[PDB]
Amino acid sequence: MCDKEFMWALKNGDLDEVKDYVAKGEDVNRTLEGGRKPLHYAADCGQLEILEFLLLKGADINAPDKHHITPLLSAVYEGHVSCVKLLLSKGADKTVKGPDGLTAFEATDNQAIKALL
Repeated sequence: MCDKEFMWALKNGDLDEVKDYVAKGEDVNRTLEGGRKPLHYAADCGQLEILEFLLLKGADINAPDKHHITPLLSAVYEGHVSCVKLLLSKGADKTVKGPDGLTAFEATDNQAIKALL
Protein backbone atom coordinates (compact mmCIF):
# COMPACT_ATOMS: atom_id res chain seq x y z
CA MET A 1 0.00 0.00 0.00
CA CYS A 2 1.46 3.36 -1.08
CA ASP A 3 0.16 6.79 -1.96
CA LYS A 4 1.03 6.35 -5.65
CA GLU A 5 -1.50 3.52 -5.98
CA PHE A 6 -4.03 5.41 -3.85
CA MET A 7 -3.87 8.42 -6.17
CA TRP A 8 -4.28 6.09 -9.15
CA ALA A 9 -7.38 4.48 -7.64
CA LEU A 10 -9.03 7.86 -7.02
CA LYS A 11 -8.11 9.00 -10.53
CA ASN A 12 -9.17 5.88 -12.41
CA GLY A 13 -12.43 4.98 -10.65
CA ASP A 14 -11.23 1.95 -8.65
CA LEU A 15 -13.83 2.29 -5.90
CA ASP A 16 -12.97 -1.07 -4.31
CA GLU A 17 -9.30 -0.11 -3.97
CA VAL A 18 -10.32 3.25 -2.49
CA LYS A 19 -12.53 1.37 -0.03
CA ASP A 20 -9.56 -0.88 0.77
CA TYR A 21 -7.33 2.03 1.78
CA VAL A 22 -10.00 3.70 3.93
CA ALA A 23 -10.88 0.43 5.66
CA LYS A 24 -7.17 -0.17 6.29
CA GLY A 25 -6.77 3.15 8.14
CA GLU A 26 -6.46 5.84 5.43
CA ASP A 27 -7.64 9.36 6.24
CA VAL A 28 -9.91 10.76 3.51
CA ASN A 29 -8.73 14.27 4.38
CA ARG A 30 -4.95 13.70 4.34
CA THR A 31 -3.06 15.53 1.61
CA LEU A 32 -1.25 12.79 -0.30
CA GLU A 33 2.32 12.82 -1.59
CA GLY A 34 1.10 14.47 -4.80
CA GLY A 35 -0.01 17.60 -2.96
CA ARG A 36 -3.77 17.03 -3.27
CA LYS A 37 -6.47 15.41 -1.17
CA PRO A 38 -8.61 12.43 -2.28
CA LEU A 39 -11.53 14.70 -3.25
CA HIS A 40 -9.24 16.69 -5.56
CA TYR A 41 -8.10 13.60 -7.47
CA ALA A 42 -11.64 12.24 -7.80
CA ALA A 43 -13.14 15.57 -8.90
CA ASP A 44 -10.32 16.27 -11.37
CA CYS A 45 -10.98 12.99 -13.21
CA GLY A 46 -14.77 13.09 -12.90
CA GLN A 47 -15.08 10.04 -10.63
CA LEU A 48 -18.61 10.71 -9.40
CA GLU A 49 -18.94 7.48 -7.42
CA ILE A 50 -15.68 8.09 -5.55
CA LEU A 51 -16.71 11.67 -4.75
CA GLU A 52 -19.87 10.33 -3.11
CA PHE A 53 -17.97 7.71 -1.10
CA LEU A 54 -15.36 10.22 0.08
CA LEU A 55 -17.94 12.75 1.30
CA LEU A 56 -19.87 10.08 3.21
CA LYS A 57 -16.65 9.14 5.03
CA GLY A 58 -16.25 12.73 6.23
CA ALA A 59 -14.11 14.44 3.57
CA ASP A 60 -13.99 18.24 3.77
CA ILE A 61 -15.77 19.37 0.60
CA ASN A 62 -14.04 22.79 0.67
CA ALA A 63 -10.48 21.80 1.63
CA PRO A 64 -7.74 23.17 -0.65
CA ASP A 65 -4.79 21.39 -2.20
CA LYS A 66 -1.25 22.83 -2.26
CA HIS A 67 -2.35 25.22 -5.05
CA HIS A 68 -5.39 26.94 -3.47
CA ILE A 69 -7.80 24.71 -5.43
CA THR A 70 -11.04 23.22 -4.08
CA PRO A 71 -12.73 20.00 -5.25
CA LEU A 72 -15.45 22.15 -6.85
CA LEU A 73 -12.87 24.13 -8.83
CA SER A 74 -11.11 20.91 -9.86
CA ALA A 75 -14.34 19.48 -11.26
CA VAL A 76 -15.13 22.77 -13.03
CA TYR A 77 -11.71 23.01 -14.70
CA GLU A 78 -12.29 19.73 -16.57
CA GLY A 79 -16.02 20.20 -17.20
CA HIS A 80 -17.38 17.31 -15.10
CA VAL A 81 -20.98 18.51 -15.02
CA SER A 82 -22.36 15.72 -12.84
CA CYS A 83 -19.51 16.18 -10.36
CA VAL A 84 -20.23 19.92 -10.22
CA LYS A 85 -23.89 19.11 -9.55
CA LEU A 86 -23.12 16.69 -6.71
CA LEU A 87 -20.55 18.96 -5.04
CA LEU A 88 -22.86 21.99 -5.25
CA SER A 89 -25.80 19.99 -3.90
CA LYS A 90 -23.62 18.97 -0.93
CA GLY A 91 -22.76 22.55 0.03
CA ALA A 92 -19.51 23.34 -1.79
CA ASP A 93 -18.47 26.99 -1.46
CA LYS A 94 -18.78 28.49 -4.95
CA THR A 95 -17.01 31.71 -3.89
CA VAL A 96 -13.45 30.41 -3.39
CA LYS A 97 -10.86 31.85 -5.77
CA GLY A 98 -8.43 29.61 -7.62
CA PRO A 99 -4.68 30.16 -7.84
CA ASP A 100 -5.25 32.52 -10.80
CA GLY A 101 -7.73 34.65 -8.84
CA LEU A 102 -10.91 33.54 -10.62
CA THR A 103 -13.88 31.85 -8.99
CA ALA A 104 -15.62 28.79 -10.41
CA PHE A 105 -17.89 31.10 -12.41
CA GLU A 106 -15.15 33.17 -14.06
CA ALA A 107 -12.81 30.20 -14.58
CA THR A 108 -15.07 28.19 -16.91
CA ASP A 109 -16.27 28.90 -20.44
CA ASN A 110 -18.81 26.04 -20.41
CA GLN A 111 -22.07 27.88 -19.73
CA ALA A 112 -23.79 24.72 -18.44
CA ILE A 113 -21.53 24.86 -15.38
CA LYS A 114 -22.00 28.64 -15.18
CA ALA A 115 -25.78 28.16 -14.90
CA LEU A 116 -25.46 25.92 -11.84
CA LEU A 117 -23.31 28.62 -10.21
